[PDB]
Amino acid sequence: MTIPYKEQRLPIEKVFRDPVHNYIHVQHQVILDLINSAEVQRLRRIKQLGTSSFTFHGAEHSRFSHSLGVYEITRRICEIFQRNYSVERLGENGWNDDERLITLCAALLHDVGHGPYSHTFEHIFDTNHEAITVQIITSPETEVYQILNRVSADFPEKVASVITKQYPNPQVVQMISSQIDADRMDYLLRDAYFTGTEYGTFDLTRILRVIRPYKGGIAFAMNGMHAVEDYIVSRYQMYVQVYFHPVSRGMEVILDHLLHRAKELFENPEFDYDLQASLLVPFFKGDFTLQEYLKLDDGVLSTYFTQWMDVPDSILGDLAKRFLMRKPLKSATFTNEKESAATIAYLRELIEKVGFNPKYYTAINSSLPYDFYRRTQIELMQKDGSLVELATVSPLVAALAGQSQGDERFYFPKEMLDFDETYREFSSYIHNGALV
Ligand SMILES: [Cl-]
Ligand SMILES: [Zn+2]
Repeated sequence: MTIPYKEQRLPIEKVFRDPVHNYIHVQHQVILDLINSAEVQRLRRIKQLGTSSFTFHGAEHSRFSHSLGVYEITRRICEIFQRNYSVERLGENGWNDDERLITLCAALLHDVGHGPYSHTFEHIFDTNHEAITVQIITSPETEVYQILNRVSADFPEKVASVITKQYPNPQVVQMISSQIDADRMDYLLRDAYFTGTEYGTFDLTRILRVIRPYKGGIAFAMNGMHAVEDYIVSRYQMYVQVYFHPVSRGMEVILDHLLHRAKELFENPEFDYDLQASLLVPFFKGDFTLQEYLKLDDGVLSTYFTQWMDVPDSILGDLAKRFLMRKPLKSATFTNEKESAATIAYLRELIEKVGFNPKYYTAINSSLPYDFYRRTQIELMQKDGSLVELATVSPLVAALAGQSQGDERFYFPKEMLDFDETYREFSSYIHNGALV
């Protein structure tokens, strides 16, 4: 006729079953094609909770299922915006539905650049998922780009501009990235379910009941303050029980140390014949291609780690064992970085005498909460027209904003708390997961 690619609908609404949202609804051809693109399909083979998933049994949900979730919350929000908060009846403070497609695409593609065990992988190799996401969307060698380009020649650039917070419409940008966006709302609910963290679940329906657009972006009806508060508390709960949880952090250290060791053996003339990890080679060399990056996923790396147990290097072989047996390093807390630097260095010698290289079996670690402007880093609430920020009306949120925790952890093998005179000497400086 021809119906433009923008407006193409499915004969019948496609659906995806979901434990968090019940059903993911797909009705645009573009969205379906985006979902079926190699780039987005790759996310099925990548765990949302990287190393942290090994902390809770069964929490191996993929980044793909999270992406669909953000997409789903987003369309629920756009549907709410059109039915009762359009430009047609609110003017400048209204929502333009012509923005529906782009926000849906950005929602779904917001995490395409992640890669396996993203956070840890991101440190060892100089990669950046936010930039790769934008790269995937804007470079022609991608199925995502080819799909977007069919919407309009300038569409790939515009979708990318939403992700980088440069898109001219704030309502679109904040729906995908703010202090209370579709992205955050999804992973908090999704990670809460899979890890079984009961206190991590908040009521999404209440928040959706009060969500609203306005001139400068996205606001929430004043009366829904406590529903927003419940979201803040749930965010706090996920942070302490799941994200900054000690044993999940002990898992990141092991993976970090495993990859470090792998890279050092590779750069060394004769320390490891050939570790057979062809897909990691371009990364060890520091000369990687986009296509080479897209070939990587959790399954690919797990295969290599399993193979590294045979590698004639005690350190590498032992770390791969500890990673696959899902046993992280144990830890203890401390406040003084300089005053307790003597105690740390001392018990590091004790770890050597036993047979553990402190560079690989020890670590010092420390750590994003809600804090009003010092902007777009605040959630706003509408009274009778005007806008006020959350911490100004919520003593609870104001309390958690000023609460900053300088948590400092010291890692070591669990086997230190089990020729036995040294173990007795070591455990003497640790009482209830804290230094003495
Ligand atoms: Cl990770
Ligand atoms: Zn996300």
